[PDB]
Amino acid sequence: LAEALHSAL
Ligand SMILES: [Co+2]
Repeated sequence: LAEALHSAL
C-alpha cells in the first residue's frame, strides 16, 4: 500500500 500511494502521488 505505502508505495502504491507514493507512486500515485
Ligand atoms: Co514511498
